[PDB]
Amino acid sequence: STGSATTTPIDSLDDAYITPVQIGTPAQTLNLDFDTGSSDLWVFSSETTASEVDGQTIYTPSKSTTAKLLSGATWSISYGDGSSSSGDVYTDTVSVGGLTVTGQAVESAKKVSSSFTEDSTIDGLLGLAFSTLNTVSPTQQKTFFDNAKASLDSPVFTADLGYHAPGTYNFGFIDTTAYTGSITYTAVSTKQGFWEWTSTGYAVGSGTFKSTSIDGIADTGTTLLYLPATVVSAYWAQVSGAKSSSSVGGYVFPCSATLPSFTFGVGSARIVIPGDYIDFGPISTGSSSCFGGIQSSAGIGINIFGDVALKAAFVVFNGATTPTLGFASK
Repeated sequence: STGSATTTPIDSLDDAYITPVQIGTPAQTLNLDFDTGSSDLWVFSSETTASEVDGQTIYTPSKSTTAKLLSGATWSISYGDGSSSSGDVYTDTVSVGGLTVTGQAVESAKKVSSSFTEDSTIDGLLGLAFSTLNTVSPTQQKTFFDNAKASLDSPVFTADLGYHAPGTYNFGFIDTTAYTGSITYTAVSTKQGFWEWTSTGYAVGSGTFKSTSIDGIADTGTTLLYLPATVVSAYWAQVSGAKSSSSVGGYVFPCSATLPSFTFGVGSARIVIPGDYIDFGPISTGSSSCFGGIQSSAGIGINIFGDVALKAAFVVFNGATTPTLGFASK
C-alpha cells in the first residue's frame, strides 16, 4: 500500500503545515501537524475542556462506530516550545492520503496549553518520530508510520514541504519526479527516539564550505533551523545590522536586508536554503525589525533541522531495520 497527502502552510510565514487526516467511521477529517520530532497522534476532541477549544475541528469518538476506549491508558506530552497536552486514548481507524491503519491509538486531549488553543488551524499532531517516544501509559503505543510499515510497498515516508506553498507527505514510495539529481542517504541514530543524523558542515552565502560535524534532528514540527551558536553567529555576521536580542528571544535583522543563503552538508552533497526562506518577517506588526529563521540551539540541548531547512529539500525518512535519512535538492 501507499498514501499521498498534501500538506499546507497554516499562515503566510510557513509557521507550520497541516495535513488532512481521516479518523473514525464515518470519517471525521481533522487537520494535523505531522511532526517527525514526536511520537503521539493526539487530537482536539469532544473531551477537550471547552474553554481550551477556539475554532479547532474536534474528534468525537462517540460518533465513530470503530472507536474503542483504550481502557486505563493516559498520555501527557510537553514540547520543546513549552506547549503541552494530555488526555485519554481511543483506538480507531486512521487514514492519511488513502493509506489506512486500523487500531491506531488516537490520543484524545482533555487539556491543551494556550499555544494550541490560540492556533485555530491545527486540530492536533501526528507524530512520526520513533515509537519509543510515545507518551501513552501504561502501555506505550505505536505511531501511524510504525503501524502502517508492514503494509507499505517500501518502509519509508517522505516530506516535501513547500516554501509559501503546499507540499506533500508520501508513505510507502519515493516519488522520483519530486526531486532533482540524486538522493544522498546518511546514517540515523535512534538512541534519543528522533531522526538524528550528522550534517557534514555548512556555508554562508557564497562563502567557503566549513567541514564540521553537526549532530541534529530532522523535525518537521519545528519551524526554524537551530544550530550551534558559532554557526549562527557566522551566518548573521553577514547581515548588516543583525543582532541577537534577549528581549525578542533570538536574532533579528533589519527588514530592509537581503539575506544570504545557508548551505548544509549531507555527506558530500549540499542543500542550499535560499535567503528568503530565513526571513520570518516583522517581530510585531509594522516593525522594521524582522525575525531570523536561523537561531542558536545553545538553550535547547540539541540542534534542530526544522522546516526552514527541510523545505529546501526532498527528505526521505527510511524506516527500514537500519533507519536512514535521505536528502535531495528539488
